[PDB]
Amino acid sequence: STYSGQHQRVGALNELLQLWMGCRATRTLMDIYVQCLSALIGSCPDACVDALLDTSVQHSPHFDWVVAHIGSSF
Amino acid sequence: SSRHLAAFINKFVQFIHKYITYNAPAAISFLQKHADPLHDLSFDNSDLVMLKSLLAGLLTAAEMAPYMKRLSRGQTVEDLLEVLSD
Repeated sequence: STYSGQHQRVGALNELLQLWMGCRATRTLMDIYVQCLSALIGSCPDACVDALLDTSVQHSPHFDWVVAHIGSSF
Repeated sequence: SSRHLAAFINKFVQFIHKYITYNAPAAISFLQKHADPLHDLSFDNSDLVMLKSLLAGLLTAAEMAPYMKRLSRGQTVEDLLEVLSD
């Protein structure tokens, strides 16, 4: 949310995915989150989905590319 | 010397794209069987941006409008030769 407006680095969402996954620390953090969810999908899928969609409706134009990646995987 | 293989890299990555598209399970089963060569090549040849895009996953017609118009409407040999050379 902070960086979408305070940087020059930010079809369109594909390019956003490329530039975001391109980095190293953010990519590793996303890997950690994906591992956490893969641990959590079997246990509590509905609760994780509910939390994700609540955060989305609260913060839609900010982290949707991570949601797009998660959807592409699953 | 990966730079001289740019066309080969593009062709191979397109073939990998088609492989994951048409038959995702077999392509994934191959990738896991050879994960570490891909990881090492990506770390060394980081300039392969398409390879890093694959790891992340783990126009043309418009340009040729004036050329086609000039070729169609050209009469003199100079214009035809110019557009053909371009």
